[PDB]
Amino acid sequence: KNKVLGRG
Amino acid sequence: MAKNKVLGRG
Amino acid sequence: MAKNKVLGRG
Amino acid sequence: MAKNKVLGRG
Amino acid sequence: MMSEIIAVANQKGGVGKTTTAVNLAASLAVHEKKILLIDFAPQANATSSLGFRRDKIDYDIYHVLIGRKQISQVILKTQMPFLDLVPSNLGLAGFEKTFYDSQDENKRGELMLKNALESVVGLYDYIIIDSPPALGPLTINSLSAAHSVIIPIQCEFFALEGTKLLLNTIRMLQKSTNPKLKIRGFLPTMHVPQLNLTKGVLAELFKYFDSEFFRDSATGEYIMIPKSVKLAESPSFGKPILLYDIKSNGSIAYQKLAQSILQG
Amino acid sequence: MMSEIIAVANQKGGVGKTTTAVNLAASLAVHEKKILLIDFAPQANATSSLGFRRDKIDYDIYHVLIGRKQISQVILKTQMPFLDLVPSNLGLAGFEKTFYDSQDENKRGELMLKNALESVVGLYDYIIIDSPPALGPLTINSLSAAHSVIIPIQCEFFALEGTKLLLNTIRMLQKSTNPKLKIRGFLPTMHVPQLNLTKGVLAELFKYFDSEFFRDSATGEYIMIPKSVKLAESPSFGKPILLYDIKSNGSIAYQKLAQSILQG
Amino acid sequence: MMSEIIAVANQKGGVGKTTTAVNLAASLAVHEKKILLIDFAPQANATSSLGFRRDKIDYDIYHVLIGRKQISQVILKTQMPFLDLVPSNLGLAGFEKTFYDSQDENKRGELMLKNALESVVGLYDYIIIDSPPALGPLTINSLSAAHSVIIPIQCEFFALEGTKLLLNTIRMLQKSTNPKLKIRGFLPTMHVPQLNLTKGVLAELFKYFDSEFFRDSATGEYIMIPKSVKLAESPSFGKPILLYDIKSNGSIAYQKLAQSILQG
Amino acid sequence: MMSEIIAVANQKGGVGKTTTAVNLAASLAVHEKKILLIDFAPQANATSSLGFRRDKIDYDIYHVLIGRKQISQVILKTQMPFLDLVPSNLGLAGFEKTFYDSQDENKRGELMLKNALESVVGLYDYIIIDSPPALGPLTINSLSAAHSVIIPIQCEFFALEGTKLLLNTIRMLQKSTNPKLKIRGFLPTMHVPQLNLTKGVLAELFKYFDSEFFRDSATGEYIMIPKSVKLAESPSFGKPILLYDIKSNGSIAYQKLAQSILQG
DNA sequence: AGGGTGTTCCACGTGAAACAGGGA
DNA sequence: TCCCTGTTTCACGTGGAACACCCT
Ligand SMILES: Nc1ncnc2c1ncn2[C@@H]1O[C@H](COP(=O)(O)OP(=O)(O)OP(=O)(O)O)[C@@H](O)[C@H]1O
Ligand SMILES: Nc1ncnc2c1ncn2[C@@H]1O[C@H](COP(=O)(O)OP(=O)(O)OP(=O)(O)O)[C@@H](O)[C@H]1O
Ligand SMILES: Nc1ncnc2c1ncn2[C@@H]1O[C@H](COP(=O)(O)OP(=O)(O)OP(=O)(O)O)[C@@H](O)[C@H]1O
Ligand SMILES: Nc1ncnc2c1ncn2[C@@H]1O[C@H](COP(=O)(O)OP(=O)(O)OP(=O)(O)O)[C@@H](O)[C@H]1O
Ligand SMILES: [Mg+2]
Ligand SMILES: [Mg+2]
Ligand SMILES: [Mg+2]
Ligand SMILES: [Mg+2]
Repeated sequence: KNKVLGRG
Repeated sequence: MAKNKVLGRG
Repeated sequence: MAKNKVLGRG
Repeated sequence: MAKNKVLGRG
Repeated sequence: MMSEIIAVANQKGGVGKTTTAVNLAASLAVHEKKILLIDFAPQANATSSLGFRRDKIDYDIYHVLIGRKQISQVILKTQMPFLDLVPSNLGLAGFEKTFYDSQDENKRGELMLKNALESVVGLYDYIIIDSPPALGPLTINSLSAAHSVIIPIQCEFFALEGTKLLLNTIRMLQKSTNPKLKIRGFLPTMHVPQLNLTKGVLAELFKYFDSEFFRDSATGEYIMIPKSVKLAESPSFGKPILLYDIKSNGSIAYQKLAQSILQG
Repeated sequence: MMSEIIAVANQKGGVGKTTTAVNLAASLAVHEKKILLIDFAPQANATSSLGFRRDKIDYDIYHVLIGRKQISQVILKTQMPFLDLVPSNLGLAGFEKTFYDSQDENKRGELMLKNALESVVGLYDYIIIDSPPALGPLTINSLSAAHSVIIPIQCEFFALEGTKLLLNTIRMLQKSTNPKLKIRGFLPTMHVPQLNLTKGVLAELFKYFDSEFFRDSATGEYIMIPKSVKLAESPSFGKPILLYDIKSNGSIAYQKLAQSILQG
Repeated sequence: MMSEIIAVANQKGGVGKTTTAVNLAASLAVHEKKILLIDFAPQANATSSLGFRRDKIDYDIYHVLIGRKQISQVILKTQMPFLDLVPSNLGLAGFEKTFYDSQDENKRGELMLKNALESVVGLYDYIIIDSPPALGPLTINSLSAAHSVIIPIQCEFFALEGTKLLLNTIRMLQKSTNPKLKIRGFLPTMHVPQLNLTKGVLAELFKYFDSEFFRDSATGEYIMIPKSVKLAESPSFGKPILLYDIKSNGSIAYQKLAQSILQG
Repeated sequence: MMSEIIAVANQKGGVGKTTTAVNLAASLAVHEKKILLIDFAPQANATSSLGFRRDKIDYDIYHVLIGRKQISQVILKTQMPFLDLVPSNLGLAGFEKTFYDSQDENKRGELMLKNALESVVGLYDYIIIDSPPALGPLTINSLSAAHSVIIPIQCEFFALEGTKLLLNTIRMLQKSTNPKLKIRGFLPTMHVPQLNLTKGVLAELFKYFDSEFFRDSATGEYIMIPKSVKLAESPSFGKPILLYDIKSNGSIAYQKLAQSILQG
């Protein structure tokens, strides 16, 4: 459960 | 070294 | 390095 | 020098 | 216990400060040690190396030195569980005006980073500071806040004159601002062994500085970060080399440097 | 007569700034042009590249900007007959105070180098300025003293973000302090054409910037300075590359650069 | 069909005869001509150059000249489809006896190799013979067998008298045994052009023999085999330089040599 | 006392037989010992190395072998008073016919050099024999007439098959015609140590032969004769390297060889 | 013209880095 | 698609040999 994507 | 039936080099 | 006055370096 | 008759030589 | 604060500083440009500061902090963290990496440079290469683009984060280290925020808020969790980052941005370069007007009052301007780190020193095992290329205010704050300092040395000609300059800047603060300040070690970087410039620059350095070169426990030999293009590749993926190629020579050498620093 | 003032600038450290500024100024003096090399960085590597180590500098570039000296008083003659040098010192770090206490009222401090050059601009064909690794008051002064700018680009990952920052600093000064400032070019440096990262960085750069990279005005091929340890050895002898080793790869690349300057 | 029989001959030891005879035979084999390499020395380096250890060979060149085995029954296929080999072995040193019991009555034993050859002489484009370091019965046979002769000249002092002795042996045979025998050319081998002795040996030889040295059929330059340790390493793998390293200077020189032969 | 007779022998062409035989004989003679060099080769390169022309010699060693002269007459005084020479020419190529005739009465023919040497062995400390490139009748005589035997080895591929083959020729006579016969030592010649061929060929030779390699008394370093083009240019002046360039590395190495032979 | 220099020019080994296709 | 390989390419150091001025 790492939720909504920033990063990459 | 793979072949080696013809003495062998290659 | 063989003649002039001052600046060296060299 | 050397025997005269110059040959090779030194 | 409390944090050892290690500044990674050399005023020569591009000798590997950010790569050293990024990969040592990551190599220390996989030993289950709590690590805070501070990107103390306005170019903000350490932040980019962990994969935080400049416009994603609201408030930075400049805003902590100003006092808009306390350092506790601006801290980010990284890809590593044990690695935290105080990120930077080019707005940090505006601290330099704020420096010469804060030495104008209490002579307190050297210690702005040190006073900012006080809230977070019992919260980390190691605090790694990435300093920019100059002997000016940001590097002085970095050095005045530190227990110890790593010197990266690109083994080429300008390092002879240059390293010497940094030591007597360090020696100046050891008799004034930060008396407990230590040289943690000398770290050969971008190292190609075969070169006659590299041998001769290291020979001259070993004359004066040999005791302070980072050495290994298990071998006894020098710790030298090899020239490896994989280390240069790694920040393009938002990663320390440890998370890129763990087997590569440069990753091996950063994990060796981790092990020396943990040992004492 | 009028000098074309060229800045060599990048805020990223250790990318070839000094090595360009010294070897371009030499390669232009070869062609019988009158050349002033201004070492504008506190570390003063350009001065040490020419064999003037400093205990021997009476007064330097810092003393001109005070009004303590006039620029004709500090100009030194070098080994190359057509090359002259304005030396630099550790004292140039204290110009940073002189700048920031002039922005409170007068606000004119970005022009301090330009007005120091007014005395010598008629006497030189080219004036080459070497700037430190930062976007602070030293680079800004020289970027606003300059007619044009050469950007040395080391082909690793931080060049991508860093270039676009420097150009934005250039665009800001193009709209305010120095409207006549042009980009003379982008010079790839420490070039190793085989590396994927080198290919990878150049591709993202040529995407946006290709019309700005240096070209041979004969063949049309890109002008890149190759990674050659002879350019790294050359300042240890106090020489530019063409006096050290004139047939080497780097000297040819620096010669080709001066010919691509001397026309357009 | 008419094969063209070529002797590679010098009585001076260690001048490149086997290296020439093996690598010319190979360089002609890749032009799609059918090539028979007859290794005519007791040491049998040419055989060993093609990767036949001397336990493998049941019946050799020596058994043909006896009338023990017929010539077609001793011919080996090599690693190239267009090269065939008649091997040797230490038993070839017993020819020297057989020649002196053939002249107790008949006197015609100088033709024993020529007569052995006529059975395979329609089946080949080129038959290269490799001859031992002496002017005795083996060399004399292969000289009286051959249509032409390539002379390897290591350019050092003893090449002066030994060439003259070899040309005098050759011209003695143009009178008696082989009137059709003509000098195909002189090949400088192990060539190091910078040496004063190499210059010196060539100058004296050119004085007498210049039109006999091998020339390139286009550029008119002398064909010389450079000193290359790649040609020396090559028989350790049982390969000609072509299969081993086709781009090295020794291979290019031997290919260039095959083109000059292939003209006319 | 009595003469030690040393055969300098190898079957391989051009490994340095004549050069070691000329230069060891001279390096032993400079010590003020009496030395006879015997040119046992039809090429007569040894005779050419000491400054004798093939038309200056009235009678040669071939004339001693048939019995037309005894060896005491044929002996020439060379440039050095301690070095004498039994010269040769191409006439000695006629001994081989006279060998299979002289093996056909008795056990005689292999020993004709041994029986010719008997009159002069009380007259010299060392008698040095220079052998031809073959294992036939001349090398056999040379090996049968001798006490100790020098094998020069060019460290390149054909020496591996070659020296193992000569050793078996040696061990046959050690069981037969000359049980006194011993191997004096292995002499690396033409030596360039950097080559991986040279490294590998000397490696394979070492696991079989290391005890039999020529070594210094003062160190225990191997005695190896370097590539020196001065050794090549010396016979052109009619001189040993000692009378030519005595400072040069090849001269030093032959004098080392002399020195360690003298202790036995 | 001798016995030194140090400078230039060449072959050859060394190792990083790319990549080729063989790994199944 | 990671993977181990062997190969190809290229900078750089090494040393022999020539040579050019330097010594007297
Ligand atoms: N061991 C190494 N091998 C190869 N490349 C490296 C190595 N270490 C660092 N680099 C690369 O070298 C460049 C300079 O390194 P880095 O950015 O770490 O230096 P810096 O001291 O932080 O520079 P600045 O002074 O600009 O802050 C970077 O492009 C990085 O990708
Ligand atoms: N093409 C090249 N090949 C090898 N080394 C080089 C090259 N160009 C420059 N260098 C060397 O690279 C190092 C860094 O280059 P340089 O010091 O010119 O960069 P800089 O941008 O002036 O550094 P700073 O950021 O400290 O001003 C120096 O030690 C120099 O000797
Ligand atoms: N052009 C060359 N460059 C370098 N090495 C070479 C060259 N030609 C031959 N060689 C090597 O030199 C040695 C002598 O050469 P080679 O054996 O061909 O001469 P040869 O005349 O056949 O000698 P022999 O007198 O024994 O018949 C061999 O070890 C070979 O590997
Ligand atoms: N150490 C050395 N360095 C350079 N050249 C050498 C060396 N030793 C011998 N030579 C030269 O190498 C060549 C071959 O050597 P040499 O004639 O001594 O061999 P060899 O065994 O006598 O040959 P052959 O089988 O023809 O009698 C000669 O031209 C000689 O001038
Ligand atoms: Mg950085
Ligand atoms: Mg600089
Ligand atoms: Mg041969
Ligand atoms: Mg000989």
